[PDB]
Amino acid sequence: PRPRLPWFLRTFAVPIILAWVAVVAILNTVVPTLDEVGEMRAVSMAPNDAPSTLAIKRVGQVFEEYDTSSSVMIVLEGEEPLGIEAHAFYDKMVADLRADTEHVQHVQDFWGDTLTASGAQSVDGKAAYVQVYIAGDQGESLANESVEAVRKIATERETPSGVKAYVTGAAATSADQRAEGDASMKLIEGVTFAVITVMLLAVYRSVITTLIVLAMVVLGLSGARGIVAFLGFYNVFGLTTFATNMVVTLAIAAATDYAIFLIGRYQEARRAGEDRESAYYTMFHGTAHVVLASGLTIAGATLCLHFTRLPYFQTMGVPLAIGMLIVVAAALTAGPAVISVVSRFGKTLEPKRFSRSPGWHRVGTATVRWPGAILVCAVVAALIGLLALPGYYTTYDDRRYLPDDVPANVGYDAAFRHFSQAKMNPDLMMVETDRDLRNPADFLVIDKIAKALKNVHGIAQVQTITRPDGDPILPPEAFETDDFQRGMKLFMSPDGHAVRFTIIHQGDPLTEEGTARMDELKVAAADAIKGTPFEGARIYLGGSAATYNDMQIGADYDLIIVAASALILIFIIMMVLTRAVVAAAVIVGTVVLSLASAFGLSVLLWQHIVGIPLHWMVLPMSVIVLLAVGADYNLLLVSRMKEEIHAGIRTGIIRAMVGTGAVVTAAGLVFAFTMASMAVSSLITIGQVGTTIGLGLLFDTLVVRSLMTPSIATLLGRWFWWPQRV
Repeated sequence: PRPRLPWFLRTFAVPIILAWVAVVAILNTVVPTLDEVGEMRAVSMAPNDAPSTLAIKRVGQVFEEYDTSSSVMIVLEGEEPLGIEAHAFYDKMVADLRADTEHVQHVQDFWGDTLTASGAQSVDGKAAYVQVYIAGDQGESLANESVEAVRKIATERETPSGVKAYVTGAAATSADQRAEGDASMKLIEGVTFAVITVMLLAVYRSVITTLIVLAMVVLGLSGARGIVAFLGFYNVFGLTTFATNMVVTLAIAAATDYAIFLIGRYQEARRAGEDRESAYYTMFHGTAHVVLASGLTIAGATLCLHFTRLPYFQTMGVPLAIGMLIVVAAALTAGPAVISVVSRFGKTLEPKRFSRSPGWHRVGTATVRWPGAILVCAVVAALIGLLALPGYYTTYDDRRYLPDDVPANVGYDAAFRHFSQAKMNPDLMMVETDRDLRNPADFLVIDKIAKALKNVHGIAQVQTITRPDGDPILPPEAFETDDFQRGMKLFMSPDGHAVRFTIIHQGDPLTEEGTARMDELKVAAADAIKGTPFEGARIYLGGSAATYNDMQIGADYDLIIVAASALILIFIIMMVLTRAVVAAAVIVGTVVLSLASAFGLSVLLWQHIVGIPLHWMVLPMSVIVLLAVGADYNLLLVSRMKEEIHAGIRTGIIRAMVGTGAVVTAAGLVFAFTMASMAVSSLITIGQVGTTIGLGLLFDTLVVRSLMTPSIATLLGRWFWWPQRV
């Protein structure tokens, strides 16, 4: 009277294993490697409706210069002040850049014209910079290719002695970030596998069992990689560095956890005295639903990213869910098949300890005897991490999160050695009318607008037609001058319908004060256009500061939406499986409390020890994984409690603690260490995400699963399983 599903998985184990291996091999061989697919299918990091991107694109369209939103700055640095040779080299480089229309779309030559030459040259005179609008939006593969082409054009040429060109900028930073993440993914995988091997040898103390678990992990990881790369290659969805790295790490960790659960339950059945066939059937009956529910929870939590606004999270959503589904399918079908096939030979999967752990029994007895005090202590420990909130802050520049030898970092270092960050991050503001503004009164009004913008606090320079370098030059004889005509061509649209101001903020515009300055600039422009024929003009404001403001707004909204959706979906899944509202609520609440400790530990590790503030993407990525895995562990505990409750509530809790003590502890340690192994990446954002998830899962395994959940269960008693009667 064996159930049909485990019987089928056991009788046809060899065909199932062969089919899984063949499918995974086909997926990997037919389509290129995941790194190449991610490079080809990289997506822009800014939403198409972002105000900054729209403003920059509108400026490009109006002036008939470009249709992109990505600009890289080429900085010429010299050991001696630049002169005739440097100018000739710069002119040749500009001509070559303009020749390559495939990648370069516009070159804002300001050092060339004597009208704005002083603006583009450093105070010491040993350096200069030129902005280049390149094809493709920041982040996508076309932008990376354009950055590489610009860098090749600038560096690979005959340069004057002591003069070097560096291609810095936000687009270059994103390209180098993607390159570093893709490069470090291999090292992440290697270190993760080494850590997993060490942990498995420690847990099982058997080389054969470790090899079996490693084989299952390799199968699951390879399947997830193959399907993700296959779908990405055929343009089903976009991919990012974070998406690929998290797919790989989560696949490895989830496969290892599922294998640990199955093998631990099988070995517990063996220790109970059941034969190998009966042990396998007991293992399946006791862990198949738990593994399926845990995988569905992880997949749904990851899929919740798909309903965000920022392109990175949204593009990360679907691939993670698909990969988790593949890992679960492999674990529930190839898992038991491998276990049966292996256990049919010698003393392979038979346990070596053949003894119980008095520590877990003692912990269970203590938790049952004194639930209130243990619960209070666990809650206090979880909420201690809230102390990191007052000191918590984030930065948006990615220079800190990349290695110094990175070309973008070298360019930024040279620029900051010779220029200020405000100049390297100018803010563009276009005022567009439906008439021609090439009349002296309109120029007076434009100068008034520029003065209004300068009056705003933290506004260092306002370059425009009336202020080519920020210093004002108005008879028509001024118009008759050729330099004024060139300035009009540079700062006004070909038809004269629009005028663009370049605003350099005092200090650093990439701050909260910078956002306030942006808002005040919009207000000042609106005030200036009042009462003038410019009243109907539309105002667009783009740049690095506006882009980072949009990123901040999107990050906040995405964090809120992701947290809410993940909580609701996980609660629904746990309610469906456990058939108890109170149990699911307890699981979700305990993991939510663990989240605060996770955040506190991560902030303490990175801000106050390493010295690098958490990236603006770490928390939304880490929240879903922490919630899913903590819910899975509490689900294991609750499921075993439901199985053992027939002997009594407290006796059932103690038996659940004993049975699922070592297995879930080993699984949690393995998952936490696999996540923490991402810290080896050169990209520091991925390391922060991995360390945050690892710390959170360590706290959940040590405190939440062991103490908080059993204490809450004991205190609730019969009400823990409401509404179903016990």
